[PDB]
Amino acid sequence: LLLECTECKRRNYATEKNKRNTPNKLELRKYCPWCRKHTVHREV
Amino acid sequence: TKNGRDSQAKRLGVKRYEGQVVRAGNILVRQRGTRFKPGKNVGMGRDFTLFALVDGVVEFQDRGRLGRYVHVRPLA
Amino acid sequence: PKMKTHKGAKKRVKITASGKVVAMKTGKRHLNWQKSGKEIRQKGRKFVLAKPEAERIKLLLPY
Amino acid sequence: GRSTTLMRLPKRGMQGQVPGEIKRPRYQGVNLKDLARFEGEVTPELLVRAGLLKKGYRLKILGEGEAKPLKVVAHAFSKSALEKLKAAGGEPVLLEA
RNA sequence: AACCUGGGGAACUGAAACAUCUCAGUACCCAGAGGAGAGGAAAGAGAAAUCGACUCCCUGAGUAGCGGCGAGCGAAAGGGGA
RNA sequence: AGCCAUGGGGGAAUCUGGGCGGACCACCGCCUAAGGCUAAGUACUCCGGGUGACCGAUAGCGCACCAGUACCGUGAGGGAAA
RNA sequence: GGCGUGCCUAUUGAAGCAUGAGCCGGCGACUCACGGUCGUGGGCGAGCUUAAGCCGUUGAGGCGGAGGCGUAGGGAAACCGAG
RNA sequence: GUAAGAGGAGGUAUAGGGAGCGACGCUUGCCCGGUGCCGGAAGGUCAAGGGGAGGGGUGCAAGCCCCGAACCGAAGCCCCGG
RNA sequence: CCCCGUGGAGCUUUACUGCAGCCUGGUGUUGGCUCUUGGGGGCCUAACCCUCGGAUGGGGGGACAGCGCUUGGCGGGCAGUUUGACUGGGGCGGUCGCCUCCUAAAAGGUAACGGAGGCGCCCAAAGGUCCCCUCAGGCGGGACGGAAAUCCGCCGGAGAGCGCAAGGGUAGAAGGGGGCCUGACUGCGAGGCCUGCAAGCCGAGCAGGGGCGAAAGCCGGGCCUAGUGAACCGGUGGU
Ligand SMILES: [Mg+2]
Ligand SMILES: [Mg+2]
Ligand SMILES: [Mg+2]
Ligand SMILES: [Mg+2]
Ligand SMILES: [Mg+2]
Ligand SMILES: [Mg+2]
Ligand SMILES: [Mg+2]
Ligand SMILES: [Mg+2]
Ligand SMILES: [Mg+2]
Ligand SMILES: [Mg+2]
Ligand SMILES: [Mg+2]
Ligand SMILES: [Mg+2]
Ligand SMILES: [Mg+2]
Ligand SMILES: [Mg+2]
Ligand SMILES: [Mg+2]
Ligand SMILES: [Mg+2]
Ligand SMILES: [Mg+2]
Ligand SMILES: [Mg+2]
Ligand SMILES: [Mg+2]
Ligand SMILES: [Mg+2]
Ligand SMILES: [Mg+2]
Ligand SMILES: [Mg+2]
Ligand SMILES: [Mg+2]
Ligand SMILES: [Mg+2]
Ligand SMILES: [Mg+2]
Ligand SMILES: [Mg+2]
Ligand SMILES: [Mg+2]
Ligand SMILES: [Mg+2]
Ligand SMILES: [Mg+2]
Ligand SMILES: [Mg+2]
Ligand SMILES: [Mg+2]
Ligand SMILES: [Mg+2]
Ligand SMILES: [Mg+2]
Ligand SMILES: [Mg+2]
Ligand SMILES: [Mg+2]
Ligand SMILES: [Mg+2]
Ligand SMILES: [Mg+2]
Ligand SMILES: [Mg+2]
Ligand SMILES: [Mg+2]
Ligand SMILES: [Mg+2]
Ligand SMILES: [Mg+2]
Ligand SMILES: [Mg+2]
Ligand SMILES: [Mg+2]
Ligand SMILES: [Mg+2]
Ligand SMILES: [Mg+2]
Ligand SMILES: [Mg+2]
Ligand SMILES: [Mg+2]
Ligand SMILES: [Mg+2]
Ligand SMILES: [Mg+2]
Ligand SMILES: [Mg+2]
Ligand SMILES: [Mg+2]
Ligand SMILES: [Mg+2]
Ligand SMILES: [Mg+2]
Ligand SMILES: [Mg+2]
Ligand SMILES: [Mg+2]
Ligand SMILES: [Mg+2]
Ligand SMILES: [Mg+2]
Ligand SMILES: [Mg+2]
Ligand SMILES: [Mg+2]
Ligand SMILES: [Mg+2]
Ligand SMILES: [Mg+2]
Ligand SMILES: [Mg+2]
Ligand SMILES: [Mg+2]
Ligand SMILES: [Mg+2]
Ligand SMILES: [Mg+2]
Ligand SMILES: [Mg+2]
Ligand SMILES: [Mg+2]
Ligand SMILES: [Mg+2]
Ligand SMILES: [Mg+2]
Ligand SMILES: [Mg+2]
Ligand SMILES: [Mg+2]
Ligand SMILES: [Mg+2]
Ligand SMILES: [Mg+2]
Ligand SMILES: [Mg+2]
Ligand SMILES: [Mg+2]
Ligand SMILES: [Mg+2]
Ligand SMILES: [Mg+2]
Ligand SMILES: [Mg+2]
Ligand SMILES: [Mg+2]
Ligand SMILES: [Mg+2]
Ligand SMILES: [Mg+2]
Ligand SMILES: [Mg+2]
Ligand SMILES: [Mg+2]
Ligand SMILES: [Mg+2]
Ligand SMILES: [Mg+2]
Ligand SMILES: [Mg+2]
Ligand SMILES: [Mg+2]
Ligand SMILES: [Mg+2]
Ligand SMILES: [Mg+2]
Ligand SMILES: [Mg+2]
Ligand SMILES: [Mg+2]
Ligand SMILES: [Mg+2]
Ligand SMILES: [Mg+2]
Ligand SMILES: [Mg+2]
Ligand SMILES: [Mg+2]
Ligand SMILES: [Mg+2]
Ligand SMILES: [Mg+2]
Ligand SMILES: [Mg+2]
Ligand SMILES: [Mg+2]
Ligand SMILES: [Mg+2]
Ligand SMILES: [Mg+2]
Ligand SMILES: [Mg+2]
Ligand SMILES: [Mg+2]
Ligand SMILES: [Mg+2]
Ligand SMILES: [Mg+2]
Ligand SMILES: [Mg+2]
Ligand SMILES: [Mg+2]
Ligand SMILES: [Mg+2]
Ligand SMILES: [Mg+2]
Ligand SMILES: [Mg+2]
Ligand SMILES: [Mg+2]
Ligand SMILES: [Mg+2]
Ligand SMILES: [Mg+2]
Ligand SMILES: [Mg+2]
Ligand SMILES: [Mg+2]
Ligand SMILES: [Mg+2]
Ligand SMILES: [Mg+2]
Ligand SMILES: [Mg+2]
Ligand SMILES: [Mg+2]
Ligand SMILES: [Mg+2]
Ligand SMILES: [Mg+2]
Ligand SMILES: [Mg+2]
Ligand SMILES: [Mg+2]
Ligand SMILES: [Mg+2]
Ligand SMILES: [Mg+2]
Ligand SMILES: [Mg+2]
Ligand SMILES: [Mg+2]
Ligand SMILES: [Mg+2]
Ligand SMILES: [Mg+2]
Ligand SMILES: [Mg+2]
Ligand SMILES: [Mg+2]
Ligand SMILES: [Mg+2]
Ligand SMILES: [Mg+2]
Ligand SMILES: [Mg+2]
Ligand SMILES: [Mg+2]
Ligand SMILES: [Mg+2]
Ligand SMILES: [Mg+2]
Ligand SMILES: [Mg+2]
Ligand SMILES: [Mg+2]
Ligand SMILES: [Mg+2]
Ligand SMILES: [Mg+2]
Ligand SMILES: [Mg+2]
Ligand SMILES: [Mg+2]
Ligand SMILES: [Mg+2]
Ligand SMILES: [Mg+2]
Ligand SMILES: [Mg+2]
Ligand SMILES: [Mg+2]
Ligand SMILES: [Mg+2]
Ligand SMILES: [Mg+2]
Ligand SMILES: [Mg+2]
Ligand SMILES: [Mg+2]
Ligand SMILES: [Mg+2]
Ligand SMILES: [Mg+2]
Ligand SMILES: [Mg+2]
Ligand SMILES: [Mg+2]
Ligand SMILES: [Mg+2]
Ligand SMILES: [Mg+2]
Ligand SMILES: [Mg+2]
Ligand SMILES: [Mg+2]
Ligand SMILES: [Mg+2]
Ligand SMILES: [Mg+2]
Ligand SMILES: [Mg+2]
Ligand SMILES: [Mg+2]
Ligand SMILES: [Mg+2]
Ligand SMILES: [Mg+2]
Ligand SMILES: [Mg+2]
Ligand SMILES: [Mg+2]
Ligand SMILES: [Mg+2]
Ligand SMILES: [Mg+2]
Repeated sequence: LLLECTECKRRNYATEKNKRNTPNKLELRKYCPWCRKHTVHREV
Repeated sequence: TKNGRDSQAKRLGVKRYEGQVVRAGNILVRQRGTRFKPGKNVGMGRDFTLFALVDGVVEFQDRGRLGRYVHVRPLA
Repeated sequence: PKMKTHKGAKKRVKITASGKVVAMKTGKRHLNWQKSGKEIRQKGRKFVLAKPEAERIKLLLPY
Repeated sequence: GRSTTLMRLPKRGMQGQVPGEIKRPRYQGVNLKDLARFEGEVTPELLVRAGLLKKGYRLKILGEGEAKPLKVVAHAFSKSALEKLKAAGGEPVLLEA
């Protein structure tokens, strides 16, 4: 499944690739945004 | 007849022989695996590509059981 | 009579002051998915042509 | 009969709307190097009166050159060229529009 | 004879195929006008609190734009003139 | 996707009236639709004249000459030689 | 007596049993317009040049700067500027 | 035939149009699932339109302007049979 | 005859796209009375249509039909076109991009409808870092086991493993296990490889803010080489 991360308290995006059915229901790895610095990023 | 196939030629092998002057960052050798090990002043990339790390001269060293090496002896 | 500028070209290329010709890198609006972040950062910089720079220039001239 | 190179892509956004052109004041730049080509005083009128301006209307003095002390009118000045002329003389801004 | 206005109106061709598109409101058919015909005293232009009927030339300009944004098509305000 | 024109349906007002300035709204401005006429500058060349770094009888108009003829074709039409 | 496989065309290759031509005379095919891009001969030069038109003339030229190219680039642009 | 109109016919189902077989004799069997055609006041899908919960642009406001859900909407197709 | 040409034309259909025609809702032409829950049923006459020995009228149909504008549908009756290339002639068959190996003549490159095989994915652990461990196999001994499960001993340098074809590489790890972890980062990028173009590939280091480590350091995914698609047109988010 194709995917793109969204930044919290905001709406940044980034390149990504989930995997759906396989062990991966939730997803929120870290990633550095341009504005501010370092924050969690939801699946979406 | 199922057979008329093959894949692109990758033009690999040694890209800079011994004694040849080299600029920092330029490539020394492209290879399938580590047919050549890095060594002094020579880094290696994801594909096993060897690239000079500073202006200098290329020289090759064989070390038997430990394999062949590519070196850049600096000077400036 | 009177050559017409090629609008298709003008809409995607520029003549530099020295007579060079530049355009955005191709392949960055589709194939996208997670190609190394490095790639797309480098698909942003525009580049110069070579021989079609001359083919290209002819298509302008009033420009 | 394959692709030309029309494979390249348009970036030049806003290549046009229906009525198209929007009439906005055009500024022509003019270096004070060619400005020192004489003396007395300078205004838009005088500048077009020889080579430069060519009725591009809005004058904007700027750039490299050794500035003569003279007074000069313009619709705008270079942040840097302003200091050079201010540092040897004087000069007023635009009329208004 | 040609020039003009109005009512109708192609295709080969170009797009290196082809249907939008092009050729073109061209070729041609029809009605009418006259030494010309049309147009014509702003329910205009469009950015200047500016211009001042219409027609014609130069320019603006292969610009603004239009376009299977392909092939290609292509103005006006303004300025110089009759 | 305004503006101009209008085949179909609905359908006002007379200046506290209407149109427009590129969807729409407000503001600021422009202009007065639904009657008609108007010279000149413009186009053309059957006709007359003038002039050619235009032809000189296989050229130049198809025709320098008794040619739109002889001849050809049911016909539209084709069309010489000299 | 010695020597000697037409001409053109097309071809890897033609005297060719591949093409075209009975012979002679005459007609007969890389042009012009506008716009480009190089080169070249000159005029002028941070300038260069006029278009329609007007006034002359009747194979005489002048006037006409409206306009165009150049003197600044970079950016999609707002904008900034030797950056 | 755009139309007016005309043929059909100055005829009227013992008539006229289309189709296939092709004097005459003896005959012409089984399949209606697919295709066509015929029949089917149900249902399903279905356009313009009607409708107007809800939402947006703008104005100080009266307002002007746009978007839009449920629901009501024919033939056709689906469906049911011959 | 045959083949070629992104030639032509006649014909065909459940090729594409249209057109005529036919079907159809709304609406104009379009009216009155009544029952009924804007719709439905019934009646009326005067629009409209047909007809009657002239008719300003009579009879028949009747707000239907016809016609106008608009909606959707059926639609080779008709129209414009498309219907690929390679190919020991063409059709038929097969093939078309990407990776591995051989052909390839010890740099690179190298053709044939030459010989052989794979790709159109996969993984939040199968990734990062720190720490630890080392295979396959053979022989001997061991309750189930029975050639092979798990345990012990001796030999064993790699014949195992490295997700998947092959190749190269590899235990002085790229392989197995564990702790913390998300660098499957942003802004760039000296200098190169490869190359007709456009593409593809490698990359030190600088800045920001980070992860593991005591630290030297390592991290811009995966041992590597396939896992892919210019531009146009449009979608969603944001400045
Ligand atoms: Mg997938
Ligand atoms: Mg999948
Ligand atoms: Mg077999
Ligand atoms: Mg092969
Ligand atoms: Mg080795
Ligand atoms: Mg690295
Ligand atoms: Mg793009
Ligand atoms: Mg474009
Ligand atoms: Mg306009
Ligand atoms: Mg006609
Ligand atoms: Mg056509
Ligand atoms: Mg055609
Ligand atoms: Mg064509
Ligand atoms: Mg041509
Ligand atoms: Mg062609
Ligand atoms: Mg064709
Ligand atoms: Mg099209
Ligand atoms: Mg046209
Ligand atoms: Mg026109
Ligand atoms: Mg006409
Ligand atoms: Mg007239
Ligand atoms: Mg006159
Ligand atoms: Mg007149
Ligand atoms: Mg008139
Ligand atoms: Mg007036
Ligand atoms: Mg405007
Ligand atoms: Mg005034
Ligand atoms: Mg004006
Ligand atoms: Mg004026
Ligand atoms: Mg002109
Ligand atoms: Mg388009
Ligand atoms: Mg046109
Ligand atoms: Mg004007
Ligand atoms: Mg002026
Ligand atoms: Mg004027
Ligand atoms: Mg308008
Ligand atoms: Mg109307
Ligand atoms: Mg009144
Ligand atoms: Mg009152
Ligand atoms: Mg109006
Ligand atoms: Mg107006
Ligand atoms: Mg308006
Ligand atoms: Mg206006
Ligand atoms: Mg406006
Ligand atoms: Mg105004
Ligand atoms: Mg006005
Ligand atoms: Mg008036
Ligand atoms: Mg009147
Ligand atoms: Mg009037
Ligand atoms: Mg009237
Ligand atoms: Mg008149
Ligand atoms: Mg003429
Ligand atoms: Mg003539
Ligand atoms: Mg004459
Ligand atoms: Mg004459
Ligand atoms: Mg002569
Ligand atoms: Mg003669
Ligand atoms: Mg003679
Ligand atoms: Mg003759
Ligand atoms: Mg005669
Ligand atoms: Mg004859
Ligand atoms: Mg003749
Ligand atoms: Mg001999
Ligand atoms: Mg010989
Ligand atoms: Mg010859
Ligand atoms: Mg012979
Ligand atoms: Mg022969
Ligand atoms: Mg031949
Ligand atoms: Mg011969
Ligand atoms: Mg020949
Ligand atoms: Mg003969
Ligand atoms: Mg030539
Ligand atoms: Mg030239
Ligand atoms: Mg010169
Ligand atoms: Mg001049
Ligand atoms: Mg003057
Ligand atoms: Mg003047
Ligand atoms: Mg730019
Ligand atoms: Mg009909
Ligand atoms: Mg009709
Ligand atoms: Mg009849
Ligand atoms: Mg009849
Ligand atoms: Mg009859
Ligand atoms: Mg019968
Ligand atoms: Mg019958
Ligand atoms: Mg039977
Ligand atoms: Mg039976
Ligand atoms: Mg059946
Ligand atoms: Mg059956
Ligand atoms: Mg049945
Ligand atoms: Mg059936
Ligand atoms: Mg079947
Ligand atoms: Mg069916
Ligand atoms: Mg059917
Ligand atoms: Mg029935
Ligand atoms: Mg129903
Ligand atoms: Mg059902
Ligand atoms: Mg539904
Ligand atoms: Mg609706
Ligand atoms: Mg508000
Ligand atoms: Mg409000
Ligand atoms: Mg408010
Ligand atoms: Mg407000
Ligand atoms: Mg409101
Ligand atoms: Mg609606
Ligand atoms: Mg119902
Ligand atoms: Mg229905
Ligand atoms: Mg069916
Ligand atoms: Mg039934
Ligand atoms: Mg083809
Ligand atoms: Mg139809
Ligand atoms: Mg109806
Ligand atoms: Mg209807
Ligand atoms: Mg009706
Ligand atoms: Mg009605
Ligand atoms: Mg009710
Ligand atoms: Mg009611
Ligand atoms: Mg009655
Ligand atoms: Mg009655
Ligand atoms: Mg009557
Ligand atoms: Mg009665
Ligand atoms: Mg009646
Ligand atoms: Mg009706
Ligand atoms: Mg109708
Ligand atoms: Mg139909
Ligand atoms: Mg059907
Ligand atoms: Mg259909
Ligand atoms: Mg069809
Ligand atoms: Mg053979
Ligand atoms: Mg064959
Ligand atoms: Mg065959
Ligand atoms: Mg085949
Ligand atoms: Mg091959
Ligand atoms: Mg396979
Ligand atoms: Mg692994
Ligand atoms: Mg150990
Ligand atoms: Mg064994
Ligand atoms: Mg044993
Ligand atoms: Mg044992
Ligand atoms: Mg044992
Ligand atoms: Mg045992
Ligand atoms: Mg047991
Ligand atoms: Mg056993
Ligand atoms: Mg045992
Ligand atoms: Mg053991
Ligand atoms: Mg032992
Ligand atoms: Mg080993
Ligand atoms: Mg081995
Ligand atoms: Mg191995
Ligand atoms: Mg393995
Ligand atoms: Mg593996
Ligand atoms: Mg291997
Ligand atoms: Mg080692
Ligand atoms: Mg591991
Ligand atoms: Mg490990
Ligand atoms: Mg673990
Ligand atoms: Mg650098
Ligand atoms: Mg580079
Ligand atoms: Mg390249
Ligand atoms: Mg090229
Ligand atoms: Mg680095
Ligand atoms: Mg740092
Ligand atoms: Mg690194
Ligand atoms: Mg990846
Ligand atoms: Mg892996
Ligand atoms: Mg790694
Ligand atoms: Mg690993
Ligand atoms: Mg490799
Ligand atoms: Mg396209």
